[PDB]
Amino acid sequence: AKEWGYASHNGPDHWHELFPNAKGENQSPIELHTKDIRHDPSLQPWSVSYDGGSAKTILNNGHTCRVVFDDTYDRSMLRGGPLPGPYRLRQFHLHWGSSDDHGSEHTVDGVKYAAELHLVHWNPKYNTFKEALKQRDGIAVIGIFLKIGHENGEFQIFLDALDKIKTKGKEAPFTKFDPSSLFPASRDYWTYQGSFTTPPCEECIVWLLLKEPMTVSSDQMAKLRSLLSSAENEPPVPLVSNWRPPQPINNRVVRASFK
Ligand SMILES: [Zn+2]
Repeated sequence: AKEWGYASHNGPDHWHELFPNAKGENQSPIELHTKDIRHDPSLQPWSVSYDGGSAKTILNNGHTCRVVFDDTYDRSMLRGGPLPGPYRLRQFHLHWGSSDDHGSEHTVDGVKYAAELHLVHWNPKYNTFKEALKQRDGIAVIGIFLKIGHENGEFQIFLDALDKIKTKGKEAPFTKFDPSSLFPASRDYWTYQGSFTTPPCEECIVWLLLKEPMTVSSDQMAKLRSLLSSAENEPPVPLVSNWRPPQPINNRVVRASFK
């Protein structure tokens, strides 16, 4: 089906075989280089108005842990930034690596973080999420890096639910959670246009990658990387990494919202 993964056999180098978008010219993630980035004084701040009550479920689909929100109407919204209008929060998920010294998808001046949080939104202008996938700005993602430090209390609440989704196919209720609670102090961001870092890798994403990383504990990162990609009874298989290697920037330009 959508069969894919991050192993050498089913991994990123092979995704284009079944998912031809993977080989596109506007793929993500990318390496950011500050020598190649300027402050764009025209970039506006962004804001969110999330309803914690819009949270619905948490699930393990075999290649990440995802929280899903009610996006049947304009409930939890993201606005401003380089966006043409308000976008609906649909879900958030994470990428991680096998140890703390890597795991992020994007990198900044060569630096890699322990993980990357992606909050996925879409533009109601396009009617549905599925149709939004066919527009270069259909989806808007808030990318947040995760760095090692002190335990994050807000992140802990999320981690406390992982026990319910240890294996692939597991899905459990997850309500009353405002993921804005995870955001760092600064709303400073970089932006550029790219794709999903997972198949089918549609080129429909406006990236709002935050300058400041959220901090979590090494211990929390261990919990995050304790999930399995196998189902309740099978041969336990660890899901220890799910980050995609950097793709060609081509002629795209990343912009900074901050001086
Ligand atoms: Zn992602």
